[PDB]
Amino acid sequence: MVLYFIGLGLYDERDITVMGLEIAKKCDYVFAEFYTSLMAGTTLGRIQKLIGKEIRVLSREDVELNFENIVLPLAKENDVAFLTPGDPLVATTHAELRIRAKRAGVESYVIHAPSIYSAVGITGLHIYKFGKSATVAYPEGNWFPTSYYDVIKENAERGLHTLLFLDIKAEKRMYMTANEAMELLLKVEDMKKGGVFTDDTLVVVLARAGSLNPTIRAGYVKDLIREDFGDPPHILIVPGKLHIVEAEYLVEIAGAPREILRVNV
Amino acid sequence: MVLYFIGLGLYDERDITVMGLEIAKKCDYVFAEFYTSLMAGTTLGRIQKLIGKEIRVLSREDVELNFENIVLPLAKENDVAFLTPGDPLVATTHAELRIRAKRAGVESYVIHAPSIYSAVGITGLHIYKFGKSATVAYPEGNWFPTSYYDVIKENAERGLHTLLFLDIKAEKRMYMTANEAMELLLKVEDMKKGGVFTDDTLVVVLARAGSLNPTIRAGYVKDLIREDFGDPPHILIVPGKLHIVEAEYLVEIAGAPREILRVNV
Ligand SMILES: Nc1ncnc2c1ncn2[C@@H]1O[C@H](CSCC[C@H](N)C(=O)O)[C@@H](O)[C@H]1O
Repeated sequence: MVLYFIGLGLYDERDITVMGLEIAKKCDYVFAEFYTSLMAGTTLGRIQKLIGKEIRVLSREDVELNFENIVLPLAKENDVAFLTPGDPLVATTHAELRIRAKRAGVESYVIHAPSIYSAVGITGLHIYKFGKSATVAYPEGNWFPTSYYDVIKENAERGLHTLLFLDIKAEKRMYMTANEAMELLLKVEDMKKGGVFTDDTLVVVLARAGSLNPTIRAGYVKDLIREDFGDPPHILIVPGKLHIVEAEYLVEIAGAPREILRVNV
Repeated sequence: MVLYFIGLGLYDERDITVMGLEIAKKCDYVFAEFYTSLMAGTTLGRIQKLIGKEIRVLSREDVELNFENIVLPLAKENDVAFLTPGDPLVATTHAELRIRAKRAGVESYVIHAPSIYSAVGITGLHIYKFGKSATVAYPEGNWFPTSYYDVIKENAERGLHTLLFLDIKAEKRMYMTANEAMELLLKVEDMKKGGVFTDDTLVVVLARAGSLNPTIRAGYVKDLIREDFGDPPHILIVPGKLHIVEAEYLVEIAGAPREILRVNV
């Protein structure tokens, strides 16, 4: 009679919360999507094995067009679950699915999980200092998205950090890397020239958060653009003016150039 | 030789991730702190029972002044776990502890869990639209802090949502309610008079995030400043201009007045 939105976490199946595991385990039907993000440490099997249920994986289409046709009806007479990577409501449109559940007479519940949005705290950057967020999207045809560039600008003026979610094309199995993102940013700089993103801008890269050996790096674009951060998923962060402790961490932990320690108050 | 920072999640003892509960059980020693926050939906006893390890609670002084004399020494020759509410390293000072671990030649790994920063997505407000964050502190003595007001000013000005943490006297186990926070904001408005927070201002209140039955309420200050949002802690959110999808979710899910569909979009 109820629908459960359950996050699976950052990297592998275990990143699910105890609450989530016990709820899934006792659900009649189990659905899930793997297009809003990439969990690089698991497979559908492990998930099924860990949960003890078969999972019917839905596509973006199935969801954005037929959620209320494929999943809701079932919830009407059973306890159904819908699994997603990270937290199910962060940087997605799944929140709107809840309204569909309401309009279908189905009560829904959200079981949170660790999200990349807060996991970036491992970069040593103060979470409260992050400003507006944005996504570096793959250009399509002659359409070249640029707004994410303005966000960085607007935040930096206020001294706020910018969190840049990198694009993903699950079906095409395309996962944007920090490098490609840095590449697109540089090209946007040329056609705007706002002195916002250049070879001397400081950036921070976080790859595969949730894994025990994630890639945490900070430095100048020039020195990082061609660097290997390992397999996806990747996220890019353009920090604002740093606090001494943030810099001390970036250097001591992310291998940033000791010269960022000498902050220009 | 290994120090494990494990997040306990948001509300009860079931909010810890499966990876966290396993790494915790296999540790030799287990520390925890409940000064940055409390798990209002559980107890130290229930967490101890779930992990099967006695837990030593450290104070804000035990950590900020003697982390290296209390926890790291044991981490040199054993597997030690440091448990904290929410997601590790989100609390602005916990990051430098990893630096202390590095300095002591100790290995450290961060085991994530749900944070209030990502969990607030249950309000239906888009995550990327959150700006700088802040804490509403109680005035006291001759000290009357008001920055959180300006934070709201700069975010709403750029159409960004402001996440407001409410003061907590962790030790005395005393919380600031959402109602109290509003009353304080009105007084700040009444003094600075910047057209930021008034009776007509729209706010969102989140309580007990992480439990299956969170309180999600949205509406105008004048109709919510005296409303009963249940037990603490409470999170207050002052939204910026809303996306129609956001407003609809606040109406359909958080019981907000239809008036917001024409006044706040
Ligand atoms: N474990 C991880 N490590 C690094 N980046 C990650 C990540 N998980 C997600 N991301 C980033 O966020 C994008 C997916 S956005 C969807 C996020 C999800 N709801 C959550 O709560 O995490 C990815 O393309 C990537 O840029």
